[PDB]
Amino acid sequence: EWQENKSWNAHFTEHKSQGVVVLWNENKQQGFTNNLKRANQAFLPASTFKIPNSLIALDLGVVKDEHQVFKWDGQTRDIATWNRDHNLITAMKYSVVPVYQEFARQIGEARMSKMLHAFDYGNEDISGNVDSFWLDGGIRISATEQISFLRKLYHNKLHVSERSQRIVKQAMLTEANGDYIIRAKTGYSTRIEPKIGWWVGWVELDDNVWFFAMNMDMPTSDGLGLRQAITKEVLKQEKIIP
Amino acid sequence: EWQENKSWNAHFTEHKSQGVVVLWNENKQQGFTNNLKRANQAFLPASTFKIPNSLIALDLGVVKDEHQVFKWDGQTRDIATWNRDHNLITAMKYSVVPVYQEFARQIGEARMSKMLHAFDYGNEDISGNVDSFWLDGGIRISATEQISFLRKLYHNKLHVSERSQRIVKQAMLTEANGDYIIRAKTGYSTRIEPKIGWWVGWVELDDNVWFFAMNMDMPTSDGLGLRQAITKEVLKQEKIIP
Ligand SMILES: O=C(O)c1cccc(-c2nccs2)c1
Ligand SMILES: [Cl-]
Repeated sequence: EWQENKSWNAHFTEHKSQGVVVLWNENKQQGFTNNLKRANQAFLPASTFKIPNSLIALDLGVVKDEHQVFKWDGQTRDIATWNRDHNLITAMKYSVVPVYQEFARQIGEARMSKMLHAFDYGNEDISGNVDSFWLDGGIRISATEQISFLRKLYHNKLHVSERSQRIVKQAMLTEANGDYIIRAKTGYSTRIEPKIGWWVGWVELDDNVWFFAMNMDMPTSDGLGLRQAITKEVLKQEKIIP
Repeated sequence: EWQENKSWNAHFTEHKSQGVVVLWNENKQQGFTNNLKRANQAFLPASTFKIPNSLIALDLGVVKDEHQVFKWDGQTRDIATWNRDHNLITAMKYSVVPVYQEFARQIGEARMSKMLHAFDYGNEDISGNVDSFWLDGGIRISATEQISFLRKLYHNKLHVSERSQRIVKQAMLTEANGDYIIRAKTGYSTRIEPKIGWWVGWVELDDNVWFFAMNMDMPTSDGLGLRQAITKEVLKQEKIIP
Protein backbone atom coordinates (compact mmCIF):
# COMPACT_ATOMS: atom_id res chain seq x y z
CA GLU A 1 0.00 0.00 0.00
CA TRP A 2 3.09 2.18 -0.51
CA GLN A 3 4.85 2.70 -3.84
CA GLU A 4 8.04 4.62 -4.53
CA ASN A 5 7.89 6.72 -7.71
CA LYS A 6 11.40 8.09 -8.18
CA SER A 7 10.44 9.91 -11.39
CA TRP A 8 9.02 12.66 -9.18
CA ASN A 9 12.61 13.35 -8.07
CA ALA A 10 13.00 15.20 -11.38
CA HIS A 11 10.60 17.87 -10.14
CA PHE A 12 12.96 18.43 -7.20
CA THR A 13 16.09 18.19 -9.35
CA GLU A 14 14.77 20.64 -11.96
CA HIS A 15 14.95 23.26 -9.18
CA LYS A 16 18.27 22.17 -7.60
CA SER A 17 16.20 21.07 -4.61
CA GLN A 18 15.88 18.13 -2.22
CA GLY A 19 12.74 16.88 -0.52
CA VAL A 20 9.84 14.45 -0.51
CA VAL A 21 6.24 14.51 -1.67
CA VAL A 22 3.87 11.97 -0.12
CA LEU A 23 0.45 11.36 -1.67
CA TRP A 24 -2.37 9.25 -0.25
CA ASN A 25 -5.38 8.08 -2.27
CA GLU A 26 -8.24 7.86 0.23
CA ASN A 27 -10.50 5.78 -2.04
CA LYS A 28 -7.78 3.26 -2.90
CA GLN A 29 -6.19 3.46 0.58
CA GLN A 30 -2.85 3.62 -1.18
CA GLY A 31 0.21 5.83 -0.75
CA PHE A 32 2.78 7.22 -3.18
CA THR A 33 6.08 9.02 -2.62
CA ASN A 34 9.40 9.69 -4.33
CA ASN A 35 11.34 8.64 -1.23
CA LEU A 36 9.80 6.41 1.43
CA LYS A 37 12.61 7.12 3.89
CA ARG A 38 12.28 10.91 3.84
CA ALA A 39 8.51 10.34 3.89
CA ASN A 40 9.03 8.80 7.36
CA GLN A 41 11.71 11.24 8.56
CA ALA A 42 10.31 13.33 11.41
CA PHE A 43 10.97 17.08 11.45
CA LEU A 44 9.90 20.14 13.37
CA PRO A 45 6.37 20.87 12.09
CA ALA A 46 6.96 24.65 12.22
CA SER A 47 3.81 26.53 11.12
CA THR A 48 2.05 23.33 10.04
CA PHE A 49 1.47 23.01 13.80
CA LYS A 50 -1.01 25.86 13.43
CA ILE A 51 -3.54 23.18 12.47
CA PRO A 52 -3.46 21.26 15.79
CA ASN A 53 -2.86 24.50 17.70
CA SER A 54 -6.05 25.93 16.17
CA LEU A 55 -8.07 22.79 16.96
CA ILE A 56 -6.94 22.93 20.60
CA ALA A 57 -7.49 26.67 21.04
CA LEU A 58 -11.02 26.37 19.63
CA ASP A 59 -12.05 23.27 21.57
CA LEU A 60 -10.82 24.83 24.84
CA GLY A 61 -12.50 28.18 24.17
CA VAL A 62 -9.18 30.02 23.83
CA VAL A 63 -10.62 31.05 20.45
CA LYS A 64 -14.35 31.75 20.55
CA ASP A 65 -14.83 31.42 16.78
CA GLU A 66 -13.30 32.34 13.42
CA HIS A 67 -14.37 36.01 13.70
CA GLN A 68 -12.72 36.77 17.06
CA VAL A 69 -10.17 39.55 16.54
CA PHE A 70 -6.69 39.22 18.04
CA LYS A 71 -5.28 42.73 18.35
CA TRP A 72 -1.74 43.41 17.21
CA ASP A 73 0.47 43.83 20.27
CA GLY A 74 2.02 46.96 18.75
CA GLN A 75 5.42 45.25 18.41
CA THR A 76 6.53 45.93 14.84
CA ARG A 77 7.96 42.77 13.26
CA ASP A 78 9.77 42.16 9.99
CA ILE A 79 6.75 40.46 8.36
CA ALA A 80 4.39 43.33 7.60
CA THR A 81 1.21 41.23 7.47
CA TRP A 82 1.86 40.29 11.12
CA ASN A 83 1.63 43.92 12.31
CA ARG A 84 -2.16 44.15 12.23
CA ASP A 85 -5.27 42.69 13.80
CA HIS A 86 -6.11 39.13 12.77
CA ASN A 87 -8.77 36.50 13.19
CA LEU A 88 -8.27 32.75 12.97
CA ILE A 89 -8.67 32.74 9.18
CA THR A 90 -6.20 35.53 8.43
CA ALA A 91 -3.89 34.36 11.22
CA MET A 92 -3.61 31.00 9.47
CA LYS A 93 -3.50 32.60 6.02
CA TYR A 94 -0.48 34.72 6.95
CA SER A 95 1.09 32.22 9.40
CA VAL A 96 0.99 34.83 12.16
CA VAL A 97 3.28 33.18 14.71
CA PRO A 98 2.76 35.72 17.56
CA VAL A 99 -1.01 35.18 17.58
CA TYR A 100 -0.51 31.42 17.88
CA GLN A 101 2.17 31.84 20.54
CA GLU A 102 -0.51 33.62 22.58
CA PHE A 103 -2.88 30.71 21.93
CA ALA A 104 -0.28 28.27 23.24
CA ARG A 105 0.45 30.27 26.40
CA GLN A 106 -3.27 30.25 27.18
CA ILE A 107 -3.55 26.55 26.27
CA GLY A 108 -0.79 25.76 28.75
CA GLU A 109 1.87 23.08 29.03
CA ALA A 110 -0.32 20.31 30.46
CA ARG A 111 -3.32 20.71 28.15
CA MET A 112 -1.15 21.05 25.04
CA SER A 113 0.71 17.85 25.94
CA LYS A 114 -2.48 15.91 26.69
CA MET A 115 -4.10 17.07 23.45
CA LEU A 116 -1.18 16.09 21.21
CA HIS A 117 -1.22 12.62 22.78
CA ALA A 118 -4.95 12.43 22.03
CA PHE A 119 -4.12 13.45 18.45
CA ASP A 120 -1.35 10.81 18.22
CA TYR A 121 0.62 13.70 16.76
CA GLY A 122 4.21 12.99 15.73
CA ASN A 123 6.36 12.14 18.73
CA GLU A 124 3.92 13.90 21.11
CA ASP A 125 6.86 15.75 22.72
CA ILE A 126 6.41 19.46 23.46
CA SER A 127 9.76 19.87 25.23
CA GLY A 128 10.88 23.49 25.11
CA ASN A 129 8.93 26.74 25.41
CA VAL A 130 5.16 26.23 25.46
CA ASP A 131 5.02 29.04 22.88
CA SER A 132 7.82 27.94 20.53
CA PHE A 133 8.35 24.18 20.85
CA TRP A 134 7.02 23.65 17.32
CA LEU A 135 9.67 26.07 15.97
CA ASP A 136 12.68 25.04 18.08
CA GLY A 137 11.54 22.47 20.67
CA GLY A 138 11.51 18.69 20.78
CA ILE A 139 8.37 17.92 18.77
CA ARG A 140 8.90 15.97 15.54
CA ILE A 141 6.54 14.67 12.87
CA SER A 142 7.08 12.97 9.51
CA ALA A 143 5.20 13.45 6.25
CA THR A 144 3.36 10.13 6.55
CA GLU A 145 2.47 11.11 10.12
CA GLN A 146 1.13 14.46 8.90
CA ILE A 147 -1.19 12.60 6.52
CA SER A 148 -2.41 10.25 9.24
CA PHE A 149 -3.29 13.25 11.40
CA LEU A 150 -4.95 15.04 8.47
CA ARG A 151 -7.06 12.00 7.57
CA LYS A 152 -8.55 12.04 11.06
CA LEU A 153 -9.20 15.78 10.75
CA TYR A 154 -10.90 15.36 7.37
CA HIS A 155 -13.16 12.63 8.80
CA ASN A 156 -13.86 14.57 12.03
CA LYS A 157 -12.21 11.68 13.89
CA LEU A 158 -9.95 13.76 16.14
CA HIS A 159 -10.89 13.86 19.82
CA VAL A 160 -12.17 17.42 19.63
CA SER A 161 -15.64 18.72 18.85
CA GLU A 162 -16.93 18.40 15.30
CA ARG A 163 -17.30 22.19 15.39
CA SER A 164 -13.62 22.78 16.18
CA GLN A 165 -12.64 20.52 13.28
CA ARG A 166 -15.02 22.20 10.82
CA ILE A 167 -13.72 25.66 11.77
CA VAL A 168 -10.07 24.69 11.26
CA LYS A 169 -10.80 22.98 7.94
CA GLN A 170 -12.40 26.26 6.85
CA ALA A 171 -9.32 28.19 8.03
CA MET A 172 -7.18 25.75 6.02
CA LEU A 173 -8.90 26.66 2.74
CA THR A 174 -6.16 27.66 0.29
CA GLU A 175 -7.54 27.38 -3.25
CA ALA A 176 -10.79 26.36 -4.92
CA ASN A 177 -11.96 26.35 -8.53
CA GLY A 178 -14.28 24.28 -10.69
CA ASP A 179 -11.82 21.37 -10.63
CA TYR A 180 -10.65 20.93 -7.03
CA ILE A 181 -10.35 22.33 -3.51
CA ILE A 182 -7.10 22.49 -1.53
CA ARG A 183 -7.15 22.77 2.25
CA ALA A 184 -3.56 22.96 3.45
CA LYS A 185 -1.02 24.82 5.58
CA THR A 186 2.55 25.89 4.86
CA GLY A 187 5.48 25.59 7.24
CA TYR A 188 9.00 26.99 7.37
CA SER A 189 11.44 25.63 9.97
CA THR A 190 14.48 27.90 10.36
CA ARG A 191 15.57 27.92 14.02
CA ILE A 192 17.04 24.39 14.03
CA GLU A 193 18.90 22.60 11.26
CA PRO A 194 17.99 21.28 8.79
CA LYS A 195 16.06 24.27 7.43
CA ILE A 196 13.04 22.86 5.59
CA GLY A 197 9.76 24.04 4.10
CA TRP A 198 6.46 22.23 4.60
CA TRP A 199 3.22 21.88 2.72
CA VAL A 200 0.59 19.53 4.13
CA GLY A 201 -3.09 19.24 3.29
CA TRP A 202 -5.39 17.49 0.87
CA VAL A 203 -6.99 17.95 -2.54
CA GLU A 204 -10.76 17.45 -2.72
CA LEU A 205 -12.09 16.09 -6.01
CA ASP A 206 -15.64 15.19 -7.00
CA ASP A 207 -15.11 11.49 -6.26
CA ASN A 208 -11.91 11.23 -4.19
CA VAL A 209 -9.59 12.95 -1.74
CA TRP A 210 -5.81 13.02 -2.17
CA PHE A 211 -3.99 13.81 1.06
CA PHE A 212 -0.50 15.20 0.58
CA ALA A 213 2.50 16.10 2.71
CA MET A 214 5.77 17.48 1.35
CA ASN A 215 8.90 18.90 2.89
CA MET A 216 12.06 20.13 1.20
CA ASP A 217 15.44 21.52 2.21
CA MET A 218 15.00 25.30 2.42
CA PRO A 219 18.41 26.97 2.86
CA THR A 220 16.91 30.39 2.05
CA SER A 221 13.42 31.88 1.95
CA ASP A 222 14.00 32.49 -1.78
CA GLY A 223 12.69 29.02 -2.61
CA LEU A 224 9.54 29.02 -0.46
CA GLY A 225 7.26 29.16 -3.50
CA LEU A 226 8.65 25.79 -4.58
CA ARG A 227 6.69 24.10 -1.77
CA GLN A 228 3.45 24.63 -3.69
CA ALA A 229 4.90 24.57 -7.21
CA ILE A 230 6.66 21.21 -6.84
CA THR A 231 3.62 19.63 -5.18
CA LYS A 232 1.42 20.85 -8.04
CA GLU A 233 3.83 19.52 -10.66
CA VAL A 234 3.51 16.07 -9.08
CA LEU A 235 -0.26 16.44 -8.82
CA LYS A 236 -0.32 17.43 -12.49
CA GLN A 237 1.89 14.47 -13.45
CA GLU A 238 -0.40 11.99 -11.68
CA LYS A 239 -3.39 13.59 -13.46
CA ILE A 240 -4.98 14.58 -10.14
CA ILE A 241 -5.38 18.24 -11.15
CA PRO A 242 -5.42 19.52 -14.77
CA GLU B 1 -28.18 53.33 2.59
CA TRP B 2 -28.74 52.43 -1.07
CA GLN B 3 -27.22 53.90 -4.22
CA GLU B 4 -28.23 53.35 -7.84
CA ASN B 5 -25.46 53.54 -10.45
CA LYS B 6 -27.35 53.25 -13.73
CA SER B 7 -23.98 53.39 -15.51
CA TRP B 8 -23.51 49.72 -14.60
CA ASN B 9 -26.31 48.84 -17.05
CA ALA B 10 -23.53 48.69 -19.65
CA HIS B 11 -22.34 45.43 -18.09
CA PHE B 12 -25.61 43.90 -19.35
CA THR B 13 -26.37 45.92 -22.50
CA GLU B 14 -22.90 45.26 -23.94
CA HIS B 15 -23.95 41.59 -24.07
CA LYS B 16 -27.36 42.41 -25.58
CA SER B 17 -28.90 41.50 -22.22
CA GLN B 18 -30.69 43.09 -19.27
CA GLY B 19 -30.24 42.30 -15.61
CA VAL B 20 -29.62 43.56 -12.10
CA VAL B 21 -26.55 43.38 -9.88
CA VAL B 22 -26.95 44.08 -6.17
CA LEU B 23 -23.89 44.53 -3.94
CA TRP B 24 -23.94 44.94 -0.16
CA ASN B 25 -20.95 46.23 1.82
CA GLU B 26 -21.23 44.48 5.18
CA ASN B 27 -18.77 46.74 7.01
CA LYS B 28 -20.35 50.00 5.84
CA GLN B 29 -23.91 48.60 5.73
CA GLN B 30 -24.35 50.03 2.24
CA GLY B 31 -25.98 48.62 -0.88
CA PHE B 32 -25.36 49.29 -4.57
CA THR B 33 -27.26 48.37 -7.72
CA ASN B 34 -27.78 49.29 -11.36
CA ASN B 35 -31.58 49.07 -11.14
CA LEU B 36 -33.60 49.58 -7.96
CA LYS B 37 -36.88 48.37 -9.46
CA ARG B 38 -35.50 45.06 -10.75
CA ALA B 39 -33.50 44.55 -7.55
CA ASN B 40 -36.87 44.32 -5.76
CA GLN B 41 -38.66 42.36 -8.50
CA ALA B 42 -39.34 38.78 -7.45
CA PHE B 43 -38.45 35.79 -9.63
CA LEU B 44 -38.51 32.03 -9.36
CA PRO B 45 -35.48 31.10 -7.20
CA ALA B 46 -34.76 27.97 -9.27
CA SER B 47 -31.48 26.33 -8.23
CA THR B 48 -30.59 29.13 -5.82
CA PHE B 49 -33.28 27.47 -3.69
CA LYS B 50 -30.81 24.65 -3.06
CA ILE B 51 -29.34 26.87 -0.33
CA PRO B 52 -32.45 26.90 1.90
CA ASN B 53 -33.34 23.38 0.79
CA SER B 54 -29.97 22.04 1.95
CA LEU B 55 -30.34 23.87 5.27
CA ILE B 56 -33.77 22.35 5.92
CA ALA B 57 -32.69 18.87 4.79
CA LEU B 58 -29.65 18.92 7.09
CA ASP B 59 -31.45 20.39 10.10
CA LEU B 60 -34.26 17.81 9.89
CA GLY B 61 -31.85 14.91 9.45
CA VAL B 62 -33.00 14.20 5.89
CA VAL B 63 -29.31 14.61 5.05
CA LYS B 64 -26.94 13.20 7.67
CA ASP B 65 -23.90 15.20 6.50
CA GLU B 66 -21.98 16.38 3.44
CA HIS B 67 -20.50 12.88 2.90
CA GLN B 68 -23.72 10.86 2.66
CA VAL B 69 -24.10 9.44 -0.85
CA PHE B 70 -27.38 10.02 -2.68
CA LYS B 71 -27.38 7.20 -5.21
CA TRP B 72 -28.36 7.82 -8.82
CA ASP B 73 -31.85 6.45 -9.48
CA GLY B 74 -30.64 4.88 -12.74
CA GLN B 75 -32.85 7.15 -14.84
CA THR B 76 -30.76 8.67 -17.62
CA ARG B 77 -31.19 12.45 -17.71
CA ASP B 78 -29.84 14.86 -20.30
CA ILE B 79 -27.22 16.37 -17.95
CA ALA B 80 -24.34 13.90 -17.83
CA THR B 81 -23.18 14.95 -14.35
CA TRP B 82 -26.64 14.15 -12.95
CA ASN B 83 -26.26 10.48 -13.96
CA ARG B 84 -23.90 9.86 -11.04
CA ASP B 85 -23.86 9.32 -7.32
CA HIS B 86 -23.70 12.60 -5.41
CA ASN B 87 -23.18 14.08 -1.98
CA LEU B 88 -24.28 17.51 -0.77
CA ILE B 89 -21.11 19.15 -2.09
CA THR B 90 -21.28 17.79 -5.63
CA ALA B 91 -25.08 18.04 -5.87
CA MET B 92 -24.66 21.76 -5.16
CA LYS B 93 -21.75 22.13 -7.58
CA TYR B 94 -23.74 20.50 -10.40
CA SER B 95 -27.21 21.80 -9.40
CA VAL B 96 -28.48 18.23 -9.35
CA VAL B 97 -32.23 18.87 -9.33
CA PRO B 98 -33.46 15.26 -8.81
CA VAL B 99 -31.38 14.90 -5.63
CA TYR B 100 -33.02 18.02 -4.18
CA GLN B 101 -36.49 16.98 -5.35
CA GLU B 102 -36.09 13.86 -3.21
CA PHE B 103 -34.99 16.12 -0.35
CA ALA B 104 -38.20 18.15 -0.67
CA ARG B 105 -40.50 15.12 -0.78
CA GLN B 106 -38.90 13.85 2.43
CA ILE B 107 -38.98 17.32 4.00
CA GLY B 108 -42.71 17.51 3.31
CA GLU B 109 -45.07 20.37 2.56
CA ALA B 110 -45.74 21.42 6.15
CA ARG B 111 -42.14 21.49 7.38
CA MET B 112 -40.94 23.13 4.16
CA SER B 113 -43.50 25.95 4.20
CA LYS B 114 -42.83 26.49 7.90
CA MET B 115 -39.04 26.68 7.57
CA LEU B 116 -39.27 29.12 4.65
CA HIS B 117 -41.38 31.42 6.82
CA ALA B 118 -38.86 30.95 9.63
CA PHE B 119 -36.17 31.97 7.13
CA ASP B 120 -38.24 34.94 5.90
CA TYR B 121 -37.38 33.56 2.45
CA GLY B 122 -39.03 35.46 -0.40
CA ASN B 123 -42.81 35.34 -0.54
CA GLU B 124 -42.58 32.09 1.49
CA ASP B 125 -45.21 30.49 -0.80
CA ILE B 126 -44.60 26.85 -1.72
CA SER B 127 -47.79 26.59 -3.80
CA GLY B 128 -47.48 23.90 -6.47
CA ASN B 129 -45.77 20.53 -6.30
CA VAL B 130 -43.59 19.97 -3.24
CA ASP B 131 -40.89 18.47 -5.48
CA SER B 132 -40.76 21.34 -8.00
CA PHE B 133 -42.36 24.49 -6.57
CA TRP B 134 -39.03 26.34 -6.83
CA LEU B 135 -39.05 25.60 -10.59
CA ASP B 136 -42.66 26.11 -11.71
CA GLY B 137 -44.53 26.83 -8.47
CA GLY B 138 -45.50 30.03 -6.71
CA ILE B 139 -42.45 30.86 -4.59
CA ARG B 140 -40.65 34.07 -5.54
CA ILE B 141 -37.65 36.03 -4.28
CA SER B 142 -35.91 39.26 -5.27
CA ALA B 143 -32.20 40.00 -5.47
CA THR B 144 -32.44 42.18 -2.35
CA GLU B 145 -34.34 39.41 -0.57
CA GLN B 146 -31.62 36.95 -1.56
CA ILE B 147 -29.09 39.24 0.13
CA SER B 148 -31.22 39.56 3.27
CA PHE B 149 -31.28 35.75 3.44
CA LEU B 150 -27.58 35.20 2.72
CA ARG B 151 -26.52 37.74 5.36
CA LYS B 152 -28.34 35.74 8.05
CA LEU B 153 -26.69 32.57 6.75
CA TYR B 154 -23.26 34.23 6.97
CA HIS B 155 -23.83 35.30 10.58
CA ASN B 156 -25.35 31.91 11.51
CA LYS B 157 -28.56 33.77 12.39
CA LEU B 158 -31.03 31.56 10.52
CA HIS B 159 -33.32 29.40 12.66
CA VAL B 160 -31.31 26.21 12.18
CA SER B 161 -28.30 24.80 13.98
CA GLU B 162 -24.90 26.41 13.48
CA ARG B 163 -23.75 23.04 12.12
CA SER B 164 -26.42 23.04 9.40
CA GLN B 165 -25.37 26.54 8.33
CA ARG B 166 -21.64 25.78 8.38
CA ILE B 167 -22.20 22.69 6.23
CA VAL B 168 -24.31 24.61 3.71
CA LYS B 169 -21.71 27.39 3.57
CA GLN B 170 -19.02 24.78 2.93
CA ALA B 171 -21.14 23.37 0.11
CA MET B 172 -21.50 26.90 -1.30
CA LEU B 173 -17.73 27.26 -1.82
CA THR B 174 -17.20 28.22 -5.46
CA GLU B 175 -13.82 29.95 -5.77
CA ALA B 176 -10.91 30.64 -3.43
CA ASN B 177 -7.44 32.08 -3.93
CA GLY B 178 -4.93 34.33 -2.19
CA ASP B 179 -7.20 37.37 -2.59
CA TYR B 180 -10.81 36.30 -2.00
CA ILE B 181 -13.24 33.47 -1.32
CA ILE B 182 -16.57 33.27 -3.14
CA ARG B 183 -19.45 31.25 -1.70
CA ALA B 184 -22.42 31.36 -4.04
CA LYS B 185 -25.07 29.38 -5.91
CA THR B 186 -26.23 29.60 -9.52
CA GLY B 187 -29.82 29.52 -10.69
CA TYR B 188 -31.47 29.03 -14.06
CA SER B 189 -35.24 29.54 -14.36
CA THR B 190 -36.92 28.47 -17.61
CA ARG B 191 -40.39 27.13 -16.75
CA ILE B 192 -42.06 30.54 -16.22
CA GLU B 193 -41.39 33.76 -18.11
CA PRO B 194 -39.16 35.64 -18.13
CA LYS B 195 -36.30 33.14 -18.40
CA ILE B 196 -33.45 34.36 -16.19
CA GLY B 197 -30.16 33.25 -14.69
CA TRP B 198 -29.21 33.79 -11.04
CA TRP B 199 -25.96 34.10 -9.16
CA VAL B 200 -26.14 34.88 -5.44
CA GLY B 201 -23.60 34.70 -2.65
CA TRP B 202 -20.78 36.77 -1.21
CA VAL B 203 -17.06 37.41 -1.56
CA GLU B 204 -14.94 37.13 1.59
CA LEU B 205 -11.99 39.50 2.00
CA ASP B 206 -9.46 39.76 4.80
CA ASP B 207 -11.19 42.81 6.29
CA ASN B 208 -14.72 42.79 4.83
CA VAL B 209 -17.46 40.74 3.20
CA TRP B 210 -19.41 41.81 0.11
CA PHE B 211 -22.74 40.11 -0.52
CA PHE B 212 -24.00 39.93 -4.09
CA ALA B 213 -27.20 38.87 -5.82
CA MET B 214 -27.64 39.08 -9.58
CA ASN B 215 -30.17 37.94 -12.12
CA MET B 216 -30.29 38.53 -15.85
CA ASP B 217 -32.36 37.64 -18.88
CA MET B 218 -31.42 34.22 -20.27
CA PRO B 219 -33.35 33.49 -23.48
CA THR B 220 -31.12 30.45 -24.08
CA SER B 221 -28.51 28.43 -22.21
CA ASP B 222 -25.81 29.92 -24.46
CA GLY B 223 -25.36 32.88 -22.12
CA LEU B 224 -25.17 31.13 -18.74
CA GLY B 225 -21.47 31.97 -18.46
CA LEU B 226 -22.42 35.65 -18.22
CA ARG B 227 -23.96 35.22 -14.75
CA GLN B 228 -20.53 34.92 -13.13
CA ALA B 229 -18.59 36.80 -15.83
CA ILE B 230 -20.70 39.96 -15.51
CA THR B 231 -20.74 39.80 -11.70
CA LYS B 232 -16.96 39.49 -11.43
CA GLU B 233 -16.47 42.40 -13.83
CA VAL B 234 -18.64 44.57 -11.59
CA LEU B 235 -16.56 43.38 -8.63
CA LYS B 236 -13.31 44.19 -10.46
CA GLN B 237 -14.67 47.58 -11.55
CA GLU B 238 -15.67 48.38 -7.97
CA LYS B 239 -12.22 47.13 -6.90
CA ILE B 240 -13.70 44.52 -4.58
CA ILE B 241 -11.48 41.94 -6.31
CA PRO B 242 -8.28 42.52 -8.35
O1 LIG C 1 5.75 29.39 5.12
C1 LIG C 1 5.54 29.62 6.31
O2 LIG C 1 4.80 28.88 7.07
C2 LIG C 1 6.13 30.81 6.98
C3 LIG C 1 5.87 31.07 8.32
C4 LIG C 1 6.43 32.16 8.95
C5 LIG C 1 7.27 33.01 8.25
C6 LIG C 1 7.56 32.76 6.91
C7 LIG C 1 8.49 33.63 6.17
N1 LIG C 1 8.31 33.97 4.91
C8 LIG C 1 9.36 34.75 4.49
C9 LIG C 1 10.31 35.01 5.39
S1 LIG C 1 9.93 34.25 6.88
C10 LIG C 1 6.98 31.66 6.28
CL1 LIG D 1 -15.03 26.05 3.33
